[PDB]
Amino acid sequence: GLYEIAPVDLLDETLKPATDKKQLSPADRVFGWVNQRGNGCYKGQLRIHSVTCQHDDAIDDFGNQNFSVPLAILGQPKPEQARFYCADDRKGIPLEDGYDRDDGYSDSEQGLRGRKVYPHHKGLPNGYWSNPTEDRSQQAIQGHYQEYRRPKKDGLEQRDDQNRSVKGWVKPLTEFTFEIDVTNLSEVELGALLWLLTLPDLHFHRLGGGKPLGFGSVRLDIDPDKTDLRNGAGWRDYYGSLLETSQPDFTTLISQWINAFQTAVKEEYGSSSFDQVTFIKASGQSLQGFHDNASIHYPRSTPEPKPDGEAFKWFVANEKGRRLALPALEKSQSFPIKPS
Amino acid sequence: IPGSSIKGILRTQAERIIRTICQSNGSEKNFLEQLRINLVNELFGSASLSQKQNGKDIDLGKIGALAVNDCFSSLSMTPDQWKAVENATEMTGNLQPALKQATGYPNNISQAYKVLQPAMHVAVDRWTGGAAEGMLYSVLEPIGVTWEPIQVHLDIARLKNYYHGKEEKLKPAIALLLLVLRDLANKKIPVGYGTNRGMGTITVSQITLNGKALPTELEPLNKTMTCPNLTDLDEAFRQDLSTAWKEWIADPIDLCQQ
Amino acid sequence: IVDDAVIHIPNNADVEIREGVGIDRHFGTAANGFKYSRAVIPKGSKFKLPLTFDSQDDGLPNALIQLLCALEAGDIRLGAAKTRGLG
RNA sequence: UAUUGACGACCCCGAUUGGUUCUACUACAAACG
Repeated sequence: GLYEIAPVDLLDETLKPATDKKQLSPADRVFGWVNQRGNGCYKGQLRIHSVTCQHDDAIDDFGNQNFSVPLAILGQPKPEQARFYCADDRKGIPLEDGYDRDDGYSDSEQGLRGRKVYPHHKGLPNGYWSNPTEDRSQQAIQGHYQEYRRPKKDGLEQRDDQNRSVKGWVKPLTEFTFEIDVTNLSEVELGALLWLLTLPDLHFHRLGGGKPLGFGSVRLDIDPDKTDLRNGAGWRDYYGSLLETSQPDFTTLISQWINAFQTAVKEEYGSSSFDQVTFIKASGQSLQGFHDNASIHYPRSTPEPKPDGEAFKWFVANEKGRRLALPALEKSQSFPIKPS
Repeated sequence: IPGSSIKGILRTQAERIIRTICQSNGSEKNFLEQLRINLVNELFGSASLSQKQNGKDIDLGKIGALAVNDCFSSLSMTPDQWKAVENATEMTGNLQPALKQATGYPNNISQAYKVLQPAMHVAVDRWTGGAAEGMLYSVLEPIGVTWEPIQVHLDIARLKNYYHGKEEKLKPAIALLLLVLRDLANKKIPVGYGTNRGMGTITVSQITLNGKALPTELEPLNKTMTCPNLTDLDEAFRQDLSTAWKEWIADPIDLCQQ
Repeated sequence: IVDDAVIHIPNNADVEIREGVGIDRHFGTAANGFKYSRAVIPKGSKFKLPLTFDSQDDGLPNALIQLLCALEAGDIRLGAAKTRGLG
């Protein structure tokens, strides 16, 4: 069957990519925009540059240059799973459990679930990433299976054309420095950026590939001694002379800019608290990871990642069972392994 | 790197400095009007545009006193070696020999790709992840191409003619140019394609100012600078320029009108 | 007397085409209409200096010797886009 | 009344600006004490 509404129709016109210069949202100004439908483009006010690795031996040669870990299966996203990708409201609330699939992309008052994020894999034990050529996928070492590695079948590597393999990776605890050059950011636009770059402890960004498998969790923090932010008044002083002159101390203002951002979110997405705003609470849970120590892995009908990888049959059991939808991210609810 | 490109980035930063000081916006002006602002009209030049002032007819156009020369790499290829790259069809296929050939490392893809590196990029769809349909593209990033020095040429004689001979009127244009070079050295001016998208940042390790028959007060320009912040130029000279610069900022007249 | 001088492009390299764009100073992006291209003679290309001087005075003028010095110094520029890379 | 039973990759560039503005003959030698 075909659902009755196309997903584009379950997204509000104010959330679709911008079609003209006057509908540029904050990221379309900060990071820039090109119209996908006609004329119109804007150079982004934010430039990332000067990325340097500090560590010389940053790359995990797993043992020999020819070694390679076979890397789970990174499958393609399938939004046909309406209980995962469709929202019962344009607030982004999940579908209700127990309803038949036809309920999915069914009414214009349905919504999309919004921006897909890969929550940090909190609580991965010591040695989880260690010695990754070893097929520890079939034992619950400290309560987790080696979820990032394709299991062996019959004792041989499953280097099929569904998975990729990697000859190495950047080790954990390796460090990169990069710089952001910003232009004409307002205090909200700047405070939003600096909030991301000054998240509290154990908030982690997700980067690169393999994010469903736990890869690419990174901590971003600012180096204040190499940061030089001034408003246009402070640049008139800088360009006022060829002699050196005092830069302002931006560290007195960083908290003010973050508050300017935070109060704007409280005011436009009406809440008594900033942290209770649903996309803020959801985003926070993504960066922080789930607290209940349940493992993060694709749905399957068995604790172990069995080698044949029949992840589809959890969805079969769910269809005949309690037809549960993907829980709201800020609710931190785990799925059962038997959705029935 | 065309000199048209190095001149447009320098002009863009020069104009941005001028507009920043005067707090003068560029959003309402069309592009020909955006270009036409003070000091840059003499340094970088202005379009020929005859205008009736009042009975008298005047060309607003003047050639740039500032001229930039195309920049070229240390790295050369035979005309067919590059055609082997332009006409490669498979990134992991025939492109690999083409780049190994053209970089001069026919047997070290690693060394070859430390010079010219193919980079794949995706746009990731915001609800699904994965990749947006069609939005897969590749850049040949010249990550390790080495370049020749950029060569700019300021016709002091041409400026002095615009300022009707007055060598005292040079100092603001010189001051602007040194401010543009301070930004260039401080990575504030990226060059070329993709500057916001992983490319275009340069490191300036030396600027050599080398004028001939300069007027006696501009002669302290004859300097090899390696500090980005111009502190290799004599402070008494940088203060003299700063004084004339500040005098102009206080009243930013059209300095070639007399 | 200055004659017309044919340009010998090295080997038989074809003319290059050079793209140009005006970048809007507000948006930082290609200004509408301001997209252009210029055919340019490569570099290394040679042409004759076709000069004849009829002297009525004796010797050769100083100003003309100075000119030939500037040519050997490479100080004279020719054609369009002299500030923007060329000539 | 809900069973049958596991396999499988996709994306490969997309949108846009493509010229804009100025100079278009000027002095002459033939006219005029």
